[PDB]
Amino acid sequence: HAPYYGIFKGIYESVRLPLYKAPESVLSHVADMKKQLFFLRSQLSSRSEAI
Amino acid sequence: LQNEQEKHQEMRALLEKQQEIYPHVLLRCLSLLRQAASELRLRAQSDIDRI
Amino acid sequence: LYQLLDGDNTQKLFRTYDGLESVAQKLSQDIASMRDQLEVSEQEHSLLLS
Repeated sequence: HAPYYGIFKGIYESVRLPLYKAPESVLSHVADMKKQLFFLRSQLSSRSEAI
Repeated sequence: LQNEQEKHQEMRALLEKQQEIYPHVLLRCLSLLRQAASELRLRAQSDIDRI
Repeated sequence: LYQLLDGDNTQKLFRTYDGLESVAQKLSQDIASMRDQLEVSEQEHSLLLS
């Protein structure tokens, strides 16, 4: 019933963060996702070069 | 779980290395066979058989 | 959170919660899109090897 629950529920689902997780984990998780994106880009570039 | 994730990343790195080396080795084999077919069988040996 | 997702210090004068959810969805889509590209690239590579 908290005023911002509906909005943040939507944000958790968008970043694939489970609802049972502590709210303090949201920024760390998003940071890791960005890290993963960088890694995937690097892998794609390496593979494209190898091909 | 953390250990298995680290193992996964290591294995992935090894797999990528092997996928990089394997096509080059195939190309070297193909190059040798091409030499045997074009320079030895169609040219050198064919001339010998005729004479 | 908005700064972490948008990267661009573009001092947007007005940050909305709807905008925040959209930028978060984009990151997830970018990761999904990158994984799909990698998979395609892996198929291309596999075809070449075959």
